[PDB]
Amino acid sequence: MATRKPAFNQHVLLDTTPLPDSIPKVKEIGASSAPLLSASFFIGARCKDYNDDYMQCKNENPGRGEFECLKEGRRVTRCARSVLKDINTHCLEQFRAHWQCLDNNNQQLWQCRPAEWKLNKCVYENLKLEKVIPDQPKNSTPVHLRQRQIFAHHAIPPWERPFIPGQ
Amino acid sequence: PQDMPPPGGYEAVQYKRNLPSRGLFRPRPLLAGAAVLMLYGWYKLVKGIREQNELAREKM
Repeated sequence: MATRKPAFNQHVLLDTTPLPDSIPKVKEIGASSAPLLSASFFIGARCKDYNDDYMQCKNENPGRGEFECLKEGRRVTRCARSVLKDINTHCLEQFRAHWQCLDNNNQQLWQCRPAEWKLNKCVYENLKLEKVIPDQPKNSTPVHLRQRQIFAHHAIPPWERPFIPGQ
Repeated sequence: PQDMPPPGGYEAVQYKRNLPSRGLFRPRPLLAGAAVLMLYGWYKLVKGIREQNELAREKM
């Protein structure tokens, strides 16, 4: 269906026909927006190559990327699933803290820095997956590692510190 | 007797114009005051927007 923004939808159309058996099956990711968002940089850390490969596959086949990239689509779902399996087996309490804060704070990452710093540390010490943001200004501290947040509704306490690996 | 002035005479009363200048309305400190607020505000605005710009990078 079209990517147009609807303005007068009053109905939803579903189709129960499954995929043909010739296509290998896959378990869809069963994580909501807020957990996906707390785990996005972790998914980016592990699956960046497969994510890039999938997107490059589609760009190689313009107008045909839905089909004939399915096998690469399946890899991206399995890799992301491995990060949400590993996090849920090693950082569950800290994971739930961050995504529950995110869900309560308009999904704004700068509103939950103490919960993020706790999860960032735990994830790094069990999964060796580290958060990275390309091209942040080298003349300033990275915004996600700043002790004070200007746009934060509640001030970050001074006993909650950013997680810098190697310290 | 009759209503009369006091033997000395009533003391002098103020009638000449008295609208003394005050520093709260001189323009030079007011102009200096306004400039400092604007300068401080733009310092905070540069720091604010640059931070906001970095938050958009993380969100994207």
